[PDB]
Amino acid sequence: MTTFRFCRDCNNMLYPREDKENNRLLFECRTCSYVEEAGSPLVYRHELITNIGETAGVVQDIGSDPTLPRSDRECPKCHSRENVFFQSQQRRKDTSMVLFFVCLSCSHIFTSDQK
Amino acid sequence: LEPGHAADQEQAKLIRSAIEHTTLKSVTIASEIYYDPDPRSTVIPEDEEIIQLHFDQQSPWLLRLELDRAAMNDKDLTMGQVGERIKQTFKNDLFVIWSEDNDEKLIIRCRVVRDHMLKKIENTMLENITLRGVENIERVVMMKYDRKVPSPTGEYVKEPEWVLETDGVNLSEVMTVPGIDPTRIYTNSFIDIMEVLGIEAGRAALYKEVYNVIASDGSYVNYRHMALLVDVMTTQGGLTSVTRHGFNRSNTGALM
Amino acid sequence: DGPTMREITETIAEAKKKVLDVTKEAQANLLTAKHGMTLRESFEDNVVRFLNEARDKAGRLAEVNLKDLNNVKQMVMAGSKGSFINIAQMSACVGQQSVEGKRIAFGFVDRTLPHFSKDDYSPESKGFVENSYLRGLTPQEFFFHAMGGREGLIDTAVKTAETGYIQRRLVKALEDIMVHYDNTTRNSLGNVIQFIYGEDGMDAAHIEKQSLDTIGGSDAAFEKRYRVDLLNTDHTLDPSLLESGSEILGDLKLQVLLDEEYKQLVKDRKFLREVFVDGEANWPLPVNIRRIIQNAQQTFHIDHTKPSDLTIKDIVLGVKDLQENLLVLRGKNEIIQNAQRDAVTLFCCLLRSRLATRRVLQEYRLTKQAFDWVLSNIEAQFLRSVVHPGEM
Amino acid sequence: MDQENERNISRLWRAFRTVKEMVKDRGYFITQEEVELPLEDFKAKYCDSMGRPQRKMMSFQANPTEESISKFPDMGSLWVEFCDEPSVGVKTMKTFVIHIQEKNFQTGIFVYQNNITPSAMKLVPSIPPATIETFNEAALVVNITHHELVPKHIRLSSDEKRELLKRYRLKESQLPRIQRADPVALYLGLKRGEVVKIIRKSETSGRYASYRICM
Amino acid sequence: GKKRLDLAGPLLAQLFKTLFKKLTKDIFRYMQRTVEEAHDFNMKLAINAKTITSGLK
Amino acid sequence: THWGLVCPAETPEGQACGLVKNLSLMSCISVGTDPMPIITFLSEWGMEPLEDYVPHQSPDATRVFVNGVWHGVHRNPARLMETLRTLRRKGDINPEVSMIRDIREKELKIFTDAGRVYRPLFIVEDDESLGHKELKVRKGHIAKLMATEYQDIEGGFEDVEEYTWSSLLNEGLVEYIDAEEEESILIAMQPEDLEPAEANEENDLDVDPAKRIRVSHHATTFTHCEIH
Ligand SMILES: [Zn+2]
Ligand SMILES: [Zn+2]
Repeated sequence: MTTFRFCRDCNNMLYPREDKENNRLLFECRTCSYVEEAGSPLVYRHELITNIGETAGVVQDIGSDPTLPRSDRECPKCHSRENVFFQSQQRRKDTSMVLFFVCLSCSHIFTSDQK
Repeated sequence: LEPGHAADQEQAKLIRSAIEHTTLKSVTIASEIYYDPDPRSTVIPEDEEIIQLHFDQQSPWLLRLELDRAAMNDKDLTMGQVGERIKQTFKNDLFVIWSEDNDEKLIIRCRVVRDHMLKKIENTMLENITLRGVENIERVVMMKYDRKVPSPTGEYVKEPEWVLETDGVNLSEVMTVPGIDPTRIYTNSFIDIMEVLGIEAGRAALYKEVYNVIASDGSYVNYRHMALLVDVMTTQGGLTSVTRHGFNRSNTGALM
Repeated sequence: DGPTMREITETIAEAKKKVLDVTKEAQANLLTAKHGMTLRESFEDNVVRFLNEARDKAGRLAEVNLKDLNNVKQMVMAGSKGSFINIAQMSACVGQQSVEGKRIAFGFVDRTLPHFSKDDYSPESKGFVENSYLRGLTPQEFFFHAMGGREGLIDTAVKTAETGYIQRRLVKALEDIMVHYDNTTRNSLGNVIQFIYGEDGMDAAHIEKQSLDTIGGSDAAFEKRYRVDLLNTDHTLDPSLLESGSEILGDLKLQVLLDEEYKQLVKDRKFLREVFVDGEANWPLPVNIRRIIQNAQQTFHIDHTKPSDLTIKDIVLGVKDLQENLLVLRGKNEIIQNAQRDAVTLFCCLLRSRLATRRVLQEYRLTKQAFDWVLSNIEAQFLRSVVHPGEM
Repeated sequence: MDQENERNISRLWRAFRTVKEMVKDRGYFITQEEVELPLEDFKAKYCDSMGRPQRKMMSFQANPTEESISKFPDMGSLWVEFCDEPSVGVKTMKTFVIHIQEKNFQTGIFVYQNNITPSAMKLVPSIPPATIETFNEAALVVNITHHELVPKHIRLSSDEKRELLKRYRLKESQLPRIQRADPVALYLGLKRGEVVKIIRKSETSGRYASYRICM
Repeated sequence: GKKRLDLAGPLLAQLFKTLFKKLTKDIFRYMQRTVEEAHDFNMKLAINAKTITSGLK
Repeated sequence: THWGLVCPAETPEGQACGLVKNLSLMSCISVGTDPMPIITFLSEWGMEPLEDYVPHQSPDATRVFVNGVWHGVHRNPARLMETLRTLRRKGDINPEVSMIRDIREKELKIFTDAGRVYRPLFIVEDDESLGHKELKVRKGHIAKLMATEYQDIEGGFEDVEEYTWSSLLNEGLVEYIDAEEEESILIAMQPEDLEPAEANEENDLDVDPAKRIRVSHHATTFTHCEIH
């Protein structure tokens, strides 16, 4: 379930069900009926690998960290000669050693994965 | 490996098809439980050409698998083989369709005809549906070792050969795999050595393990001491641990 | 001297450049991962291999530069104290500090020390000491060395207790094993755990490493060194070797004895090849034949020029009598006789290898008295090398 | 469909070869030619027209008088039968047992395919004075005694055991013990109280002989 | 950064807290006993002083 | 994390190795302070209470923790951090109080309890006159300290009113940093690393071959310097 359907009335979420006679899947709440068409083919999505370009929260204050190393990599868009780079934040050995560069002038995140 | 096909990289790679490549979870990227009451039609435009080629029988629920490029080498691009394995493992009324390595985006369509029943069957297909290999094995590493094979002219020469190193202990089934040498297979675990071999073989394996243990410090110990130790440890029909539950539970004097 | 330190610094700089290149390649995802391990493990293995190779090269250069009058080098040659690694760490460069078999872990958030930047995989930040003890250590490498020393001290402190407990358990397990007067090892209950001590019945302190010449070598070399024929001329025996030269030729009894000995020798070679698949020749054996023959050559001065007095029949009969005279069991029944016969197979093979007719008549040129003395000494040493019953 | 059939045929051929080797080593009469038979004529003389393996491959022992009868005069004949059904129940082995009784075979060997029931195991030790041995095809695919770590095992007769005990002045309990469930013991069909002679290579002496008693 | 050192601060604080709890229990027992007649704290704290000194020592 | 707090290579050898530790020199332990003034300062400067805080329509809010207790959220963490640091350096807040800001985790933690171990450190600030970062302490403070150290032996008049360590703390030249605060600061090994960032880059210079070879001056964002 990429998204969770919440009942308009009350605040509980919606169980999945099939109309059988109408041959259309519908989402229904338990406190109240709230019957709708539920036009969404997504019923369940399972993930097995880390998302590409996970990066981090990249708050606007990322440039105020004195411990972040600085480099001279060229910015693809604003062509600045300054940025801060850090490795992937995934906490296992499956992740690679790629570096994510963040420009402090235009707040653009570009990686060094030339490949 | 076999003595004939000893220095053959291709033969070693082919024999390396004994590591348990796990279920699709080792090659899949995502799983879907897309709902589509229409049997012959699907809302996804991508999964239409294969249905057109193909076309208690209607399955309102559809299950999809998406693999990656890791199947090209680890799974040697086993496009239809995984589908056949799923068919044999599940059978019953499981409708599974696999792309024949034609489209770039490979979809493994699955269906079942009689929403929680799909979740349990997907979970079971996720972890305990083996495609190929030997259980209790997760990593096989090939190495090029040298053996002092005597020369035909009489002298002793170094003949390089390929040696497979495994991180699992399933020698009961590994010995039955064709293409290997069952008379030279060795395991560093002596506990299960006598499960398939004799007690004398277990004693020999234990002695070899002890000798390997006292090998790195450079100290040399006479064979008689270690032989006596392993003979004491294997005086009965099984391993006798040096602890309160091993040699202690004997018929010797209570005072001693 | 100056040039040696310059070369050491150049080697360290080259290693650092190689490490930096490896890091740059890995950061671009252009580095392949070795099968059986992830990218991080392969990268760490490459880094530590490069650092260790650089340290070894610098140490070797420093050791080579040192003169013969150096006191540390003089102690190293004698072997009383010191080693190559000590000289390396004291003069050229200290090795990379490792904890739990890996480099210095990120104690802080993606940092080793507060004085470094985040995500720094350079060798200096991960615990590489590029300095030497004589030169001095920076605070960071000083802390890394302190951590390594603490880890070592903790390891020894745990290990001494663990090995003490293991030794106590092992002593308790085998505290009642006896070698009895029947040359069998039994426990207190009388159960037999070994029908003969050490599978040969020989004392450990009376065994020396020796080389078996039959197993090694080539077929042609073995035939040249052992095969003797008195009829043909390919492997004929020089008549000047013994006083009976030019007369033993054409005989039949000597020829059949010689071919029987050659057949026994090749059977022994086949048996040794079957026993030792790897073909190792240096194995510990009770009696040192080489020392005995050297002593018998030093005494009873050998002219090396006059013909020998030994005959083929005398040598063969003496060897057979010596083989029959080796007693380790002293039984009368068939079972004990078979056990005694097959408990000295290796020693019999060694004796046959070292007391061949060609070897005696060519290399170990002795007289009849010298041969008898050798046989008597071998028998006495073998009988004195047997394990005394009643030993723990 | 061909891969599974070929794998089953190869496994059955290997199991048959191992069974023949076991029977020959037990002291019965098996020709060396029959021990090593090619796969092509094995499939020609067995299986069926369509290639499906056939379990109607049974052999009877002979107990040669050259050395086997001389050493053990109380040795009879052995019957080896391969079960056809996948999972062996109670009825099939009941038919096997009454067939052994009708053909008064001294020893009978049953080779099941996948699994056997505890009741089936209980049924086995009920035929005196005969013996019934059960084996698995997976365990019989590879011959254990051909391994480099397994030394030679030779069974000792009653006279030889008595002579050894008298010469060494030992009791039955004063000997190394080998479990009755040991793979080598099952290979040799050792009974309780039997003594087996073991010859192994040593790095200090050329040959070494040891004895173990089945318990 | 997730560990603290206990100097001669909170340790003595806990010791004095336990001693004062024992004191409160003892003085409450004495007050309950004295409901019949009279209430003097001059002698009710001899055991107080004894306990406070003895526990700390 | 034991750098500057416990002495390496000091623990006794034996069964107590690594357990019995001795404090390093120039290391102190906090005694504890009530956090109520800090809570009032946080509330006055602008800080949304946790009662009315909703995670929706506020993804940039940073949680504020005082003594391990969540009190609310702040929309402008950087200015709050600067104000708190300025107050601590001015003596309004007790120097033993440690304030840590997590940029990525969006968390601000303030600790005023006891048992924490801290060590003094120099403070590096940007100097626009010199065009590069420099230590806040200059030669005048050193001269005053030396004068007041030499004055007590021979006595004298009031002099500079006994310029001492407390004066250094009040002036903001030296501040206390504990283990938690060390996680988000950059420390220079020696004041010689506070040279201009270029430091004559790409210019070969001769050095003593018998001296220690060191690598430093790789960062231009130093915030603190080791005293020694
Ligand atoms: Zn509702
Ligand atoms: Zn930019």
